Amino acid sequence: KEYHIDEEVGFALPNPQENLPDFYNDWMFIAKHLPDLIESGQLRERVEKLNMLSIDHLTDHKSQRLARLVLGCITMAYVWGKGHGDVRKVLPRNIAVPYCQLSKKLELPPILVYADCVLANWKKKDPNKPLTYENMDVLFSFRDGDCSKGFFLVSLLVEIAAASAIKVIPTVFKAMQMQERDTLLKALLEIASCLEKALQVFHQIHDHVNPKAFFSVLRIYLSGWKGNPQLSDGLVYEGFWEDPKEFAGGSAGQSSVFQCFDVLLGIQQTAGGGHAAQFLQDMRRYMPPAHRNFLCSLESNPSVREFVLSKGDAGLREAYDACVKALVSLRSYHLQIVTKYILIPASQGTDLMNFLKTVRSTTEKSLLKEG
Amino acid sequence: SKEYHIDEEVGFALPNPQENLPDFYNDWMFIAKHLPDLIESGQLRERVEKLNMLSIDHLTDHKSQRLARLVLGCITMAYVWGKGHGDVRKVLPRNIAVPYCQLSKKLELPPILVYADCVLANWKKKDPNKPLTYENMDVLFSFRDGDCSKGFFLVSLLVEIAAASAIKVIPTVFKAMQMQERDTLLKALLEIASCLEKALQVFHQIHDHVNPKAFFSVLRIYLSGWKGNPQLSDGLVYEGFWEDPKEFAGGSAGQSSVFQCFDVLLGIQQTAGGGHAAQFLQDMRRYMPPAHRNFLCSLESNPSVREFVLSKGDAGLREAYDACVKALVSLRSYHLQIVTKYILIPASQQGGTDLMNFLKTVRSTTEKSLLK
Ligand code: HEM
Ligand code: HEM
Ligand SMILES: Nc1ccc(Cl)cc1-c1cn[nH]n1
Ligand SMILES: Nc1ccc(Cl)cc1-c1cn[nH]n1
Ligand SMILES: Nc1ccc(Cl)cc1-c1cn[nH]n1
Ligand SMILES: Nc1ccc(Cl)cc1-c1cn[nH]n1
Repeated sequence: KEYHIDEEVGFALPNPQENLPDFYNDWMFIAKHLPDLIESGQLRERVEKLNMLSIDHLTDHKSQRLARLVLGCITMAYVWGKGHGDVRKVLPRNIAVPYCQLSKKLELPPILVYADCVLANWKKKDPNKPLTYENMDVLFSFRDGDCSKGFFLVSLLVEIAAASAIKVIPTVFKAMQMQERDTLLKALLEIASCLEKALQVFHQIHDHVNPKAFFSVLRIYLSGWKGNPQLSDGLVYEGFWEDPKEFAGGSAGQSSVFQCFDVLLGIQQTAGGGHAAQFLQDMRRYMPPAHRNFLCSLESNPSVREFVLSKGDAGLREAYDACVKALVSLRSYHLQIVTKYILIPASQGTDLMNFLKTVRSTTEKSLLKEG
Repeated sequence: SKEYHIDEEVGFALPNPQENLPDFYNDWMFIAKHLPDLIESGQLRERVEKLNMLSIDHLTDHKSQRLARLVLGCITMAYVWGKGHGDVRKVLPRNIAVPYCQLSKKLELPPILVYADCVLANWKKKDPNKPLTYENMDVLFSFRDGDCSKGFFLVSLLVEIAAASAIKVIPTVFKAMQMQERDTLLKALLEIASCLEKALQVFHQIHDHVNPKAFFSVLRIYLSGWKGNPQLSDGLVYEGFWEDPKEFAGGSAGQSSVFQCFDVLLGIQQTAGGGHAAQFLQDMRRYMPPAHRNFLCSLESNPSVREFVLSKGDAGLREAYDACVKALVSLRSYHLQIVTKYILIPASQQGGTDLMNFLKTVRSTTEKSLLK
């Protein structure tokens, strides 16, 4: 179904647009040269000299997504500046207005989001070679040596690997309805295979992302203004709203591949009123609309977990457990990554580690056997 | 409409709910059916505390699990709030806390009284051979004598039913857009506007059967929850189920999918943005039966009726669309007048000006969707 889920790249926007119309060259210059303009203290001056351009000449969807990315990166650069506390609390009206206009048109909040800086922020080097890190580049970066190419592209390659399991999801629910046991068993093993491949793709992050680079540079420009003391009241989108609005910074929780497998397998991540559930439910507000619809429509289907629990079928239970264990392997490896890239650099705060352990614990206790 | 538990006659209301539980649950039912006297005489909390822990497994069909949730939910409200004078109980006894919490998880609902409980599953006909009018209806449970719970619960129900007759027209709208049937779509939109206009007239009856001071001082107290409530800043302890207390919001008509589905269908992005109103309405979807929030999800997964109408240069289609938007504005404007009379004026005779601004942002979002 057309939930904007390509069968090759999944939730990624397939072959994103690299260039806006010439009408938007003033946007594209500031975005193309964010590291240079920030380095010379010229960025904020160039943003404030902008005319208010109409979003009307952004016709197709892909050009609209590129413009959201361009404006999202400029906004983060304008707000955070050089990244050392010199912050602006008011977004100039000539960029705040078209940004908020395009954001509402695409049902996304006016802040840089995972679907912007990952799913719409890549290109093939050679269009006839496959989707490998060596054949890929990002379209925009914040500062030189911020390892944004490593962080964005590795996340994208993990997402693409997991995406090949999504084309199998309708086979699951059809087989449950048709009571096709062998079909369902094959589908589950195939999903666990793709999730286990995504873990191997995840290993690449040590080669392309440096802990100091991420923690002190890249993490700053991805921060938001919701519960942030630096902007305690939010950001004023001058010309579009009178009062400052709070919005959360980017997070892979805004990726719908990384929530749908919990939904598919009956792992109740968003159930209840806890903080982990509320966070994962909130980050859904930051996904493209087609991605929100894919999640809640999965929750409308009969439970895969209930079906397998009722069949007395060891093969079926082992295949279901294979998928759940792959999620556990992913989130356990993820806690290793967070230790290396946030915990040990902040030693030279742990609500974070409690949240990640809560989400993993919920996944592990969904296992049918083990223990 | 799919198996989203849509009755075509009463909509999202539960068709003729069950009145009596298995005799295995007479201890629950005697308490719930006698809350007015048990509370006023001061027997209630003691009787709740001396209850035996009953099991849930003897509640088979959906209609009975729902009747039990309504039973335990009212008992919970009565125990927590007592005589409604500020004496609050912050621990729910395990013998009632854990059957409630179990049955709540089985129904994918939070363990607190909800709109689907005290409205959609809290009614009966007097004469089964007569229509669904107020005179021929009654509720199954109340809190206190003179709390006006019959008028409040039933008028809300009759409005939902009047609006729900438009739901059977929703499939016609999306098929008309897909088949490119301009005349069918225009007829369907006008029909939807008709049901919302009729629902506003049903709304008028609220003044006949609900009294301001009785609602503000009595009924509103028992419907209150424990989420951001200073009287239970940390929530309620469901003894023997969760070690820690849990916060859960009070009952609200925003917990009915009928009252949010027309914003969805028309493209009023009420849950969009980060404001208080958008966050409240999205959170209240977790307090809906799963079939109801599946239905809302299904509507959101359809092509935009608003984008379709805007792209056709058809003044007839735009005016039919605007008629549906106007009816929602009318309902919410009349609703603001109700809140003034039933909350604001009584409260000034014992701040909550954020309350009117909250409702006004929702009405304003509706007005801003008019095409011309
Ligand atoms: C330098 C590397 C990374 C760091 C420092 C990091 C940091 C974090 C943190 C702190 C959280 C907790 C929620 C929050 O506060 O935002 C989180 C959650 C999450 N992260 Fe990352 N992350 C990294 C890499 C990745 C990658 C590459 C992916 C996927 C390709 C990923 C997937 C997720 C997901 C899905 C969540 C939501 C929790 C869950 O579903 O388990 N992380 N991450
Ligand atoms: C004495 C009568 C009433 C009072 C005092 C009242 C009060 C309120 C209040 C205070 C809110 C704000 C949300 C909250 O704080 O919970 C609200 C919202 C709402 N009310 Fe009621 N209400 C009354 C009757 C009704 C009835 C009969 C309906 C039947 C449909 C209704 C439908 C709604 C809806 C749908 C909302 C959500 C906001 C929106 O969608 O615009 N109200 N009401
Ligand atoms: N991989 C990511 C890519 C982009 C953005 Cl904005 C966030 C993340 C992320 C991963 N884990 N937490 N956030
Ligand atoms: N929750 C996830 C679901 C799917 C995939 Cl492929 C990865 C993750 C993940 C990665 N890091 N933390 N969680
Ligand atoms: N009509 C209602 C019926 C029942 C309950 Cl629990 C709440 C409401 C309501 C009205 N306005 N906001 N909520
Ligand atoms: N949002 C609504 C949607 C449908 C109907 Cl029938 C009524 C309302 C309503 C009533 N009062 N406030 N909102």
